[PDB]
Amino acid sequence: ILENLKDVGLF
Amino acid sequence: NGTEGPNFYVPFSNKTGVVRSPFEAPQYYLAEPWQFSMLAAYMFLLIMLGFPINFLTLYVTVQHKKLRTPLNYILLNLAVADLFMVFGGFTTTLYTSLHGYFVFGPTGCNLEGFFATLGGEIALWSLVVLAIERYVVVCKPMSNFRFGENHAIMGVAFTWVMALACAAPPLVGWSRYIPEGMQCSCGIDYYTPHEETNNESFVIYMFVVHFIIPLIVIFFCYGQLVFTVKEAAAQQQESATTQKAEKEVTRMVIIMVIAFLICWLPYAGVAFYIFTHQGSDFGPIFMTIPAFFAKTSAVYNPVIYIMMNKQFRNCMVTTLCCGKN
Ligand SMILES: *[C@@H]1O[C@H](CO)[C@@H](O[C@@H]2O[C@H](CO)[C@@H](O[C@@H]3O[C@H](CO)[C@@H](O)[C@H](O[C@@H]4O[C@H](CO)[C@@H](O)[C@H](O)[C@@H]4O)[C@@H]3O)[C@H](O)[C@H]2NC(C)=O)[C@H](O)[C@H]1NC(C)=O
Ligand SMILES: CCCCCCCCO[C@@H]1O[C@H](CO)[C@@H](O)[C@H](O)[C@H]1O
Ligand SMILES: *C(=O)CCCCCCCCCCCCCCC
Ligand SMILES: CC(C)=CCC[C@@H](C)CCO
Repeated sequence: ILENLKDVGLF
Repeated sequence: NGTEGPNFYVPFSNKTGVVRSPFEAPQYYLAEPWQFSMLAAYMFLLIMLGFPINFLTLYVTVQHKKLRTPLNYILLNLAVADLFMVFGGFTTTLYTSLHGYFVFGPTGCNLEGFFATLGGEIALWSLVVLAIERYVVVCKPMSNFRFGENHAIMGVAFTWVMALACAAPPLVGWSRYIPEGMQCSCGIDYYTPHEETNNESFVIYMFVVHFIIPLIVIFFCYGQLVFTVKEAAAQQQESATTQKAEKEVTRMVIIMVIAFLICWLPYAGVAFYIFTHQGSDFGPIFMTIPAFFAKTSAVYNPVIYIMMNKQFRNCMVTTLCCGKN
């Protein structure tokens, strides 16, 4: 989910 | 304790014959002039801090292509919302506060209240929609679904619909806009039981639809997200990066939730008191206590949601330092 986390700007 | 009239309600008793229409004469009897000066000063603060931070967001979005992704549209929306809060509300209240009363009359009251309420609701519903998008994208709750441009556009339009469904009724007969507190800014009527426009049902519909529903949606979506991230990081303790990610995501969710509560809880609680122990003695300064927290959300919402976003940050340090970094 690290990719998804960067997509939504949370990581 | 108050003093009513056709299109207002001055929270000050006319036993001494001094109360005047907030559209026509200065209200220096419900507050010293220096308190109107401090009202204007705080509006100055909210403009000087709120306009650069929010305009710059749209600017760097125009400069950096890596920012023009759909999962960013709602953020842009937020910025626009805050600008509606700045030029539709903060500047007007600066000018009128410098006269001591609302100089633009009842129609100007409908405009300033319509655009202030609009902007604030666009901001709130942008926060909700953002929470939903992150729940969907990160938690993967639907089989074979990725988030496209049309979904983002739909979300923005949903914020606009929820906003109009909350700022337009007072212009047409469900509740009404009247000068609040020190009578220099205009807002939704929830301190008079004005039956001709059915204020009670509108205040209930506010608290239920435009406060409880967003609160539950945000808490649900972000709780689900922290659960998902915690669980994955549990199944991946060999990845220190996943551990970092779990920590930072949890801290951010706590910051965003607490900021939401700090922003909209005083308005809901104080307004609900002025609509549960309604009619009593309410200092105008007492009336401007939740509006402080809610209005300042044009400044710290871009700080939390944009300045603490590594992409936007990077592009802003790049733009402000006109080249590098
Ligand atoms: C808060 O309380 C204030 C005082 O009770 C109140 O202000 C009064 O408002 C009335 C008007 O509704 C003012 O009445 C005028 O008084 C002058 C003399 O002092 C009269 O000459 C004048 O004559 C009127 O003119 C008409 C048109 O030709 C004519 O039909 C009659 O002559 C008619 O009487 C008015 O009578 C009164 O002076 C005001 N008081 C003060 C102290 O200024 C505020 O309205 C009230 N606030 C709110 C928000 O309601
Ligand atoms: C509605 C979303 C709010 C969720 C925030 C709850 C965060 C709880 O806190 C978390 O619990 C851990 C224990 O597993 C603690 O070690 C940490 O403080 C933190 O990671
Ligand atoms: C291009 O390289 C530009 C470099 C950045 C210049 C340094 C900015 C100085 C800080 C000014 C901010 C304070 C303003 C005063 C507040 C009222
Ligand atoms: C005016 C009232 C009694 C409740 C309104 C709750 C607000 C905090 C909702 C803002 O969108």
